[PDB]
Order: sequence, then structure tokens, then C-alpha cells
Amino acid sequence: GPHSLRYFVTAVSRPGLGEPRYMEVGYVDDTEFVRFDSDAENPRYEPRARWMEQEGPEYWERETQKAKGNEQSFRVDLRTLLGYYNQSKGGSHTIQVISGCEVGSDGRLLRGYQQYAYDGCDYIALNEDLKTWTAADMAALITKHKWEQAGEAERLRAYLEGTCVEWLRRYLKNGNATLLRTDSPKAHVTHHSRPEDKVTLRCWALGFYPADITLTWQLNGEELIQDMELVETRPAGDGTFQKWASVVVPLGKEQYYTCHVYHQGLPEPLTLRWEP
Amino acid sequence: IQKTPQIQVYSRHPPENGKPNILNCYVTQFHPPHIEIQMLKNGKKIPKVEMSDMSFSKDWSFYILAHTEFTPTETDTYACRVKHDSMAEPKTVYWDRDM
Amino acid sequence: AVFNFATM
Repeated sequence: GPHSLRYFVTAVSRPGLGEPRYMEVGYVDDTEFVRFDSDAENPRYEPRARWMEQEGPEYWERETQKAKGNEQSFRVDLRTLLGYYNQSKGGSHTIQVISGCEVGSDGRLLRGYQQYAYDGCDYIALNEDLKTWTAADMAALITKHKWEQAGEAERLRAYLEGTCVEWLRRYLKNGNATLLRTDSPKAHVTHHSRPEDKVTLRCWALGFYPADITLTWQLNGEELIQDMELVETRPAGDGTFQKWASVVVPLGKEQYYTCHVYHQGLPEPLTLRWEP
Repeated sequence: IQKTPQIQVYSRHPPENGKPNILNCYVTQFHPPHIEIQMLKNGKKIPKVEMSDMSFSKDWSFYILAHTEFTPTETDTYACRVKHDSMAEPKTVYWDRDM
Repeated sequence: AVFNFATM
């Protein structure tokens, strides 16, 4: 299938309490592989997956210096954006960026992206063409114009088509036994009483990688998406994921409901019911 | 924007007494990013707690995982207490073994 | 592997 290299970066001011906190977290398909955090005892880029330990000290020193440079850059940005928005120096504010690329199974670029947010709202973003920017407001129009004079977009484009994709392939190769694996979901059903002669059936899926999964409830063959509680798929602390979907059904009728679990790790979708 | 954290508590494996496991507290859909997450065993702070899987969704709200190794016991109570600007007081979510 | 970000 396709794969992706993604960085989530945040800088958040805290007036009165020193310099902004700056964080970079990197992912290859749903697994955390690197991290920078300005509040660490010693702020350096560090591995977050065992396969990255193979990268030598030149990798770690380069990425560390890049991250410290990015930190100062975002510190300036925070000051700048107080000016654009006519805001005071006493409040805390947040810049977020998502930056990365996806390649298809042939190892070629499918899409690149770089989007920024300020205080939780769209700010500026590179378009799919990798040539122009969409500014969400007029503060961001100032940025758009600065970035257009500086050739920022072809600079970014060159990273996305060049460095980003080339490092993704490297990571997928060096970490293939972790990244290219599939852990199949193991599933079960729990049962809970409700008032009014009804019952919650909850279908659980545990232990799976990658994160993409689909849980449905059925009755005769109709999917009951119209009466389903669920949680977003979530990490379980060891590089695998979990999910549940529930449905409310009449007491004594729970044997006609089936949970179905769809995952790329499974040779065929799982089917199960409540076990009394 | 202000967004209240959704707090979810769960083990990696179905919980069996005497059997090593991982307790998780996923704290999601929140803004602004400043947050305090404490995992508790019998009302007391668990000292060895790894933070991980920090990210954000399409709408920019923050997600992060707190997790720790543990061995369940019938009598032990586990929970996760979160302080965030969106909430006047700390919200605790308790681990529900039977969920 | 990460980008060097520009100032706004």
C-alpha cells in the first residue's frame, strides 16, 4: 500500500514563564519514530522507534540543529502574529504545522502538504499543486506575500519531491520489519444492561497494526450505522491500536446481531456475536 | 477556540489478574495545548508514566497518550485525572474492567 | 527528514 512521512509541530507561548515550548513529533504510517521537545532535560532529536537507533550521530546532530533553528523561527513567528492580529503580550498562543509526504506502493510521490494553524484555526497552507498558497485570512495574506517573494514554495516543493520522499523510503527500508508488518485484530463482545428492557452490545478490536480498521454491526445483513456509538481508533502503548463500536438492542434479541471486523491483516473479515 | 478533552482509559489486553499489561489514558480533541495528565493507582499518582502518540486532527485539536506498565489485581483501582483550561475543576475517568 | 521552516 501507500506510506507517509508526517511531522506535527507546535510552538506555544507562555508569557511570564520563559520562552515558548516547541515540539516536533515524527511518524511513518501511524508509528512515532522521532521527537524533539524544548522542555526536555537536554533538548535533542531522539529516536522513538528501535529501527532509528541504526542512524548514526550525523543524523541526530543534523536534525537536532534543524529543530533548534525551527524553534527560533517559530518564536519569531509568535511575536510577528501578535502584530498581525493586534494582540497583547500577556496571552498564550499556539502555532501548529503539519508537514509531510505520502508515496504510493511504487515509492513515488502521491501528495505533499504543509499546513499552518494559529490558535486552532487555519492560517496558511500549500495547495496540492505545490506552487501556491491558500491564506485563510488577511493576516495570512501578509505571510503569503512574504513567502512568494522569497521563493518559499519551490523551496518547499523541492523538499517534498526530493528529501521527504527519499528519507521516507530510507525509513521504510531500515524499519521494514516494524513498518511493513500487519498485526491482526483479535475481537470480542461485551454486554451491558440498560433501563427499559434494552441492552448495549459493545464490539472490541484489540492488538492491530496498521491503525486503519472498520467495525460494523449487522442484523440479517443490514448495517446498523444509524444506532452506533464508537470511539476513534486509539493507540494501546506498544505500537498497536484498538477500537470499539456499540449498539443498543432489545433484551433477548442480541443473538441476531453480528459484529464484523475489517482489517488488512485479516485474510477474511471477522464475524462474531455475544457469548453468554 | 476552546475544546474540552475527551478522556479514555483502557488496557492493551483484556485484563487478567496476575498478568502483565499496559494501562492507557488517551486525551483527545482538546485546545489549547497546555494540559496536565496524571494516572492514578488507588488514588495515588503513578510515578513511571510515558507520554506518546502526540498528534492533531484535521480541525487542529490535540491528541496525546499517557501509558504505563501494570499488573491488574481484583482490588486495585485505576484512573486518569486531567486538568485543562476548558474545565473549572479536574476531571477523573476511572478504568472500567468490564467495558 | 524534517523541513527547515520559514518565518511568517
